[PDB]
Parts: sequence; structure tokens; C-alpha cells
Amino acid sequence: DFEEIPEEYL
Amino acid sequence: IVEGSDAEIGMSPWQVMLFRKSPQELLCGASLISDRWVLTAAHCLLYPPWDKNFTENDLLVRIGKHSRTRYERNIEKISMLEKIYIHPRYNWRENLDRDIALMKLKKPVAFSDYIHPVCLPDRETAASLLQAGYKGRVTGWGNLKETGQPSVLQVVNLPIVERPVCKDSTRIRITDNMFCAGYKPDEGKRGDACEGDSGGPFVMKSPFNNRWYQMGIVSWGEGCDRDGKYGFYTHVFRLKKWIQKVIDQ
Amino acid sequence: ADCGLRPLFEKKSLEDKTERELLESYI
Ligand SMILES: N=C(N)NCCCNC(=O)[C@@H]1CCCCN1C(=O)[C@@H](CC1CCCCC1)NCC(=O)O
Ligand SMILES: *[C@@H]1O[C@H](CO)[C@@H](O[C@@H]2O[C@H](CO)[C@@H](O)[C@H](O)[C@H]2NC(C)=O)[C@H](O)[C@H]1NC(C)=O
Ligand code: NA
Ligand code: NA
Repeated sequence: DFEEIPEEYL
Repeated sequence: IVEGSDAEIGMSPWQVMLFRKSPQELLCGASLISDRWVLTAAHCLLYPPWDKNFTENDLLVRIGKHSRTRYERNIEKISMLEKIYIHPRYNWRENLDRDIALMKLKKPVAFSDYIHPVCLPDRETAASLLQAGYKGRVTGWGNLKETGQPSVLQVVNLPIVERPVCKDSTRIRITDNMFCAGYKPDEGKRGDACEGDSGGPFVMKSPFNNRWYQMGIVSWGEGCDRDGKYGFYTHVFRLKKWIQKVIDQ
Repeated sequence: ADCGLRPLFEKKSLEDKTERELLESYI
């Protein structure tokens, strides 16, 4: 249930 | 953290969350000791009994966080790992002796109001603060109960316990590289770290120079917040020689 | 260095809600 993190962090 | 409280904003600026990439989830707690080094428990990265053996690429470290699940834009910073270093004599086979590990970040993280390193103790600091009765502070995003998840970072202050008492509370062999903390049944108050809090810091504020020092690392416990039981922590000072050798590289 | 000195607390001379409990235990 974690919010998606920026893709730039792989 | 069981029987703790919500942390205040910026209360634990050295708090670090170990995050798994693929199945995005909480892996452990950790602490920031410089702009490029993170300290945590060895079992957060290596634990054969459960087939745990992460490499630099399996995870990320999230620094400056408060909320457990939200992506805290403009506040938290996410870093990639350059290399992991596990204590060569870490005993995962028997009692988690020397449960400590270091993680070097690929790039230095920028300090801010929410991101700041904690101090590591010197011999005198350890000698003066590591005494039965003296209270430390443990923080984490782990379970709120033994058998759910907190919305924000949790905090609890716990007193260090006499070695004889720690020993008599468990069947596990205790070593000089560990110390236990927590209230006794007759003391009334409660509190303990729990699943998910592994690798997090046990800190104390020096009354001499008023700086925060990380004295322990959440290592192990039997159940969570059980009467007659205590939380065990890695004795950071006892292993500082290894830490310095690694950092000095 | 400036390790262990929190920007929002020690640096501003503000105390958090429970740090006094720690100090009081250092008898
Ligand atoms: N403060 C408390 N009470 N708990 C938080 C500590 C988190 N660490 C673990 O759960 C570690 C992680 C690695 C495997 C299991 N393990 C444990 O603590 C075990 C106890 C022993 C495992 C084998 C080495 C000696 C210690 N207990 C799990 C549990 O009670 O739920
Ligand atoms: C845990 O994973 C590491 C790799 O992340 C394994 O280390 C390997 O050790 C061998 C030594 O013979 C090297 O040749 C390999 O290059 C290392 N990496 C890999 C991916 O194999 C290690 O063996 C694994 N198991 C344990 C118990 O540590
Ligand atoms: Na015993
Ligand atoms: Na207990």
C-alpha cells in the first residue's frame, strides 16, 4: 500500500 | 514500534527507511551517519534462514521521511546503494552476534531540516551513558502490535536493563556486543520495537554536549512488548573499530 | 562536526516532547 515513487529512482 | 507515539516533524532526522525496489515494500529501518554512509542491522540484508541476501541493486534508502507509505515530495530524498558491507563475524547462525552493516550511497545526500546525521559514540560517551536505568530512544515504521502498521514514524523511550536481567529473560546466548532495553513488569510502563523496526537506531542525548548519539541498532526480540521480555540491540560502540575501518576504507 | 544536532530542535533551541524524560533518567 505504498505510494509509487518517481521512476527516476529505478 | 509497540506502545509508542507519533514522532514530531524533524524529531529523528537521521532516520532511514530501507526500501525494496521490485516488490515495493518496507525492508527495515536504518540511520544516517554521514552524507554518504548508512548504518543498519546485518540481518536486514543477510539472513540465510529466511533466504534473505540482498545486493546493492535490490533496494533503495529513503531519507527524511515521516509518513510510512506516502512519497513525501520536496522532503524525502531517495538514494541508490553503491556498496553494502556486512560485519565479517556477524553470527546469523546462532544469536545475531555483531548484527551490524554499513551501506555506502552512490551520491552524498543533501542535509536539510529533515535530513541530518546522528553521532557515533566514543569510549567515554558509551561508558557514561550505557547504564542500567538510563533511557534511550527507538524509532521505526514497524508493527504497532506483535500480531497493524503506523501512518507515521513511531517513537518510544526505553531504559537500558542490567545484563543479568537481560540474560535471565531469554534462552538465547547474550554477548558483549548486545545490550537490552525495556521496562520490567513491575515498572508499569511499556514499549518495544517490533517486526519492521529492525536496523533502526537506539539513540541517547548526551547531557554533556547535548548531541544525539546512536548507542544501539534494533536487533532482536522474542515477541513484542511481552512482560518479562526485552528488546536486544547491537552495541554500536563495541563494533566502532570495524565501522571506522570500513569507512576509512 | 554538527552531528546529532537537529535543525528543528537543538539548532533552534527547541526541545521535543519527551527528550526531558531521557535527561531525567541520566541520574
Ligand atoms: N524488539 C523486538 N522485540 N522486536 C524487533 C526486533 C526485530 N528483529 C527480528 O525480528 C529478528 C530478525 C531476524 C530473524 C528473527 N528475529 C528475531 O528477533 C527472533 C528471535 C531470535 C532469532 C534467531 C537469532 C536470535 C534472536 N524473534 C522473532 C519474533 O519473536 O517474532
Ligand atoms: C549472498 O549473495 C552474495 C552476492 O550478493 C554471494 O556472494 C558470492 O560469493 C561468491 C564466492 O564464491 C562470488 O564468486 C560471487 O561473485 C558472489 N556474488 C554472487 C552473486 O554470487 C553469496 O554467496 C550469497 N550467499 C551468502 C551466504 O552470502
Ligand atoms: Na538465560
Ligand atoms: Na517487555
